[PDB]
Amino acid sequence: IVFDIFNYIGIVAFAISGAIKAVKKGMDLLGVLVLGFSTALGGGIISNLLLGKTPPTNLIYYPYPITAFLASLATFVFYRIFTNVGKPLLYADAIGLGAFASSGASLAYSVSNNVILVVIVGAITAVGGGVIRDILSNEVPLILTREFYATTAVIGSFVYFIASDLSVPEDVALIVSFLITLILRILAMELKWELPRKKIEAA
Amino acid sequence: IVFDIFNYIGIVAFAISGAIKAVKKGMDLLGVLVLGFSTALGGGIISNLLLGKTPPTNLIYYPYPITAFLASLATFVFYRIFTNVGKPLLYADAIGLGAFASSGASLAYSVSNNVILVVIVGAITAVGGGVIRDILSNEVPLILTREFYATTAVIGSFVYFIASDLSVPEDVALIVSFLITLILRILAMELKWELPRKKIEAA
Amino acid sequence: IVFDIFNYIGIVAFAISGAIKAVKKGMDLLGVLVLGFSTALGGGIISNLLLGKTPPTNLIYYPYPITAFLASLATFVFYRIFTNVGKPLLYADAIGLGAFASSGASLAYSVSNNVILVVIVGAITAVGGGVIRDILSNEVPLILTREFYATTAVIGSFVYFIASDLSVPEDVALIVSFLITLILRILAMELKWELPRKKIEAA
Repeated sequence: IVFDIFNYIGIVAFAISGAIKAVKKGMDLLGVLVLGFSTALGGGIISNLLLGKTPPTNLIYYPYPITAFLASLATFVFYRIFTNVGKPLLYADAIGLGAFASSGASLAYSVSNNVILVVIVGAITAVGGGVIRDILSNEVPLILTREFYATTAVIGSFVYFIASDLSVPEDVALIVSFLITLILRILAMELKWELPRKKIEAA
Repeated sequence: IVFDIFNYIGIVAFAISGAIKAVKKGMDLLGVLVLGFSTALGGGIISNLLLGKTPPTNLIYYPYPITAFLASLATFVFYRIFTNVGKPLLYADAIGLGAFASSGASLAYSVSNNVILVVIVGAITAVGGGVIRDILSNEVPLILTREFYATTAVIGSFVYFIASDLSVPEDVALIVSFLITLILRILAMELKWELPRKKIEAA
Repeated sequence: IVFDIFNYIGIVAFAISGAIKAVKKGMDLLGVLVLGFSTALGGGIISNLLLGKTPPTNLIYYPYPITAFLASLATFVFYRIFTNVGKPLLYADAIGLGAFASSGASLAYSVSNNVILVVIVGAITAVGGGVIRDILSNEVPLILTREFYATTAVIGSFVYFIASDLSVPEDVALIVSFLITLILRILAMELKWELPRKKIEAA
């Protein structure tokens, strides 16, 4: 019924996180807002396009862009208090990651019963916004470099596909998908999990 | 009837401006052309996708891409004369900003009577092309950093929505929207208007 | 009948080439995979969106993303042997360039009998993936700067349009388009062809 709470925590947490980056980058108030809006809602917009769902929910359904704008605006005005809440924002981010991977995997599944589309599009909904943020910041996106965000959303999206394939009801599929994303994200944060690199000595 | 003049001034002015950036970046003739084409027509292509309008006008309606290609090509061949016409190109740019914000707000409105979609999509039509240009240039897009472009196109798009909502006829809605964008852009250029930043002392 | 061989050589060659860049950039295993996947399949995804073809083939038709993932994964595990096969990968790349320009020009043509759409969208299918790769790498895309990739795919796409316009049958149109792309690419590699730049002395 009210999975909106997890979504709204995600929109707020992702907007704050994007807005903080924008400030640290030196962007003016519009950039802070655009950075926050993209981090929280750009994944969803990309997936709508990939799936042919026009116009995109996050530009149409008033409370989502309203929330992201206010959350970004509040991070700007009160940036002194917001930038010192390190551990709580990390956990809220993990909540948004799990809500967004589940949601987008759900939307992809309703378009095709296809494991590749569902895993990729679920993962784009969760981490696509931060990729936009990082390209707008003139940086190599974080998910290509370090941490363990996108991998967890990949595994979460795949869990949703398997549940639905095994005829698990939708809402149960969402919760389990959300909860496994959240477990793997917390293991990764605390254990400092990383994917392997190639170490090449330079001549 | 012939609002095409404002559109065509915009395509030419935006192509020249994008083409100039490409030259200053060191791009070869193809990049100059791509930079000019994107600055003038990429906003429109992005909005077509957001609105589900396929294939995009700016890749279909011959005179628009023809104009942008020739304008970019002419900036390359005659880059000595074109790069010293500073103030006139700024004002032509302001004309394109007002024509493009109006047009795209119009197209968005005909898809949904929705203030958020119309304001954002109108603004993407006007400044989306320059964002592409700047990402292709490996830079943080200008609108996130300085000046007052995107804000003026936001206000212009919102004026178009309010006019249409109050039952103002379409063509009148376009002109008033275009003219207010143009007023705010000129105030901003001459008064050097900027949005606020956060100044954080580094330790 | 089996033009799949040329396509599959392209997917493998473009995935290896993208995966190599990712390693040289310092990306972790996910980034290597994303870099390879984008270089081989992102052009096609962009063209599907431009043409309204949803969901995109390269996220739906299992062997294409499977091939790109395995090709990228194999470049990572065995990066010692793969990075010393310089001349053969260049020629395989030229094969993918010709297959991808032909394919996408074909898809664009079936949507509109329009020379501008077909040339641009054909060219995006062939070089669009490498543009994504380069933006993800925080670089100015190669095609704006040097070499002769995109121009050859432009000429190849235009040859496909002219053939089809002159009532040449489809499969014959594909082969001739593919072969002329491949001729121009090889001339360009060996003769070191480049487009002109503007040389401006700095004061």
